[PDB]
Amino acid sequence: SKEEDEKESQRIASKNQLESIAYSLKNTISEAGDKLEQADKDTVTKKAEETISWLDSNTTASKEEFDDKLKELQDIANPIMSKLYQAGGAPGGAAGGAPGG
Repeated sequence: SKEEDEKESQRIASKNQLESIAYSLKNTISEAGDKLEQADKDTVTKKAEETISWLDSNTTASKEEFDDKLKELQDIANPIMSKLYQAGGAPGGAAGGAPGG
């Protein structure tokens, strides 16, 4: 039937893009050396690698599940990306706006 083909091709796209994003998270940390702390940096990249391992282990999951992984990856990465950006990643003017303290 067409149904399986449709779903499979989407699962492929989902795997591919999710995989790419995991590498993108680590790629971002590659310039984040002094900009991020070792703990949050390890947290995102470790999770990214877990994400890569998850894809290989759960290739048998549907694209909804790959989306789910993408979402939870993005959720945890979001604040850490944000702290990266508001330092020297997001355009502020001089530098990233410090929260004060």
